[PDB]
Amino acid sequence: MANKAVNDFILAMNYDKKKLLTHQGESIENRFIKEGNQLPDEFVVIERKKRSLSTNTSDISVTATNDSRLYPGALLVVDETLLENNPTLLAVDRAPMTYSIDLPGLASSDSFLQVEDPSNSSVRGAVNDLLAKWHQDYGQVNNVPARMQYEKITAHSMEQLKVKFGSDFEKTGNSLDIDFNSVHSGEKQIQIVNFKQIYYTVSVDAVKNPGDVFQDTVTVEDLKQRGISAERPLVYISSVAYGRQVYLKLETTSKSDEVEAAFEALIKGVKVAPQTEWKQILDNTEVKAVILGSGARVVTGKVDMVEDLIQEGSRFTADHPGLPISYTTSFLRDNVVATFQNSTDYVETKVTAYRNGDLLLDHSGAYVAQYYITWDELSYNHQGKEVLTPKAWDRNGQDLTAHFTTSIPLKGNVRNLSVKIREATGLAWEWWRTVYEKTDLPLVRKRTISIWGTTLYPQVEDKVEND
Repeated sequence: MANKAVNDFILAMNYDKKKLLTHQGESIENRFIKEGNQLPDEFVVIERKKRSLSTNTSDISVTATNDSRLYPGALLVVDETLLENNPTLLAVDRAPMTYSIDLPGLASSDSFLQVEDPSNSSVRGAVNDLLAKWHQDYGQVNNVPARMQYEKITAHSMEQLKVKFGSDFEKTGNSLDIDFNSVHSGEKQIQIVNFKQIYYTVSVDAVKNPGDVFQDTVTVEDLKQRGISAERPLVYISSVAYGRQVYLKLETTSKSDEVEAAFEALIKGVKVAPQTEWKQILDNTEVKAVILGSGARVVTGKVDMVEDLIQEGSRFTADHPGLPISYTTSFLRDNVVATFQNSTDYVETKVTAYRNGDLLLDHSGAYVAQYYITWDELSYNHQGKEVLTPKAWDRNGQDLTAHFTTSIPLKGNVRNLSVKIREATGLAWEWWRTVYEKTDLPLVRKRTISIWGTTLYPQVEDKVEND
């Protein structure tokens, strides 16, 4: 009857593949800015570059504790509200649907549910009954691990993070209290980590006919009621992943290039030994977190809190059905995956710190010695151009005897450090002999160049203490 018209009507729905779900964020064009600022202990080089991030994915992350709309097999509009992950459901009258669940220990036939009139309470009711039986049958006498998924990203802008984690991330992100300002100023580095623990997945298998999803009751072709066209078409929820998920902000004041490594070591089981750079970074890291799966909670504190956050809910048991943490949609017409294409431009701030240092000289040789020590001071002008300003030790070329000592302060902007040391041999037609000569000397924390011995046999030590 009218459903035979629905089959071919939906099959006649002509809509643009991959394009109707495409959205793009804010835009900006390539502009070079590179500055160098002398902080009292470090020279800091900040480099900003236009970057783009694009994602194309099937999974939609759930941020709402109470679903109301995100039950499996729900039909949602393909609309502005869908892209922004705040969908609008069209509810009138639904036909029965079969579902499947991937729990281990379930005999094949028992993995299938048959729901009469699909709704939130309906489907969740079925699933919860099934689970109640499964926890006693299998769950409490077996050790079943949840499936674990990590995603992570360095934070630069809220739009970037929206593209990464979903268009409805902003509320959660606001709860994480992300200091984008300090990332832009080069004073902080921030990583966002999404951790998902999947207990089970309720999925809908292939739909033979597009009409099978419907009874025959009311407004069958008249379903053009409110905006259901080849321009504003329908989707159904192909699957919903249930479990627990955590959004984790790791925010450090370190300017080090070992931040990501330390964060990675932290997320894993690795315990970090003291007096390490990792240990210092993690000491200076603030942790914020949003836990889901009676609602979403905001916890805060130090790095040690991460372990627990990750271990909790690792084994699926009763006392919690888990909440929908993800869902995946497929178009009515065919097996078509509904992939969401998002992209945005963002400003990437890169920071490089150059530790200040000291060059110490000790002369205890039985000879006249001369030093020739030169370097460049690095600056960036207002056009971001590299400028090198030549500098020299003020006692260059002067005759020095034992026991001479000095300390030469070298800020982090020092480049092209050259040290040459020679001694007067007292020999006719070989008046000078080079004791030491190096160029491009690394600006370590503490370098001590000592010379001793005699005119004939001068000796030298180049001692590096970079701690």
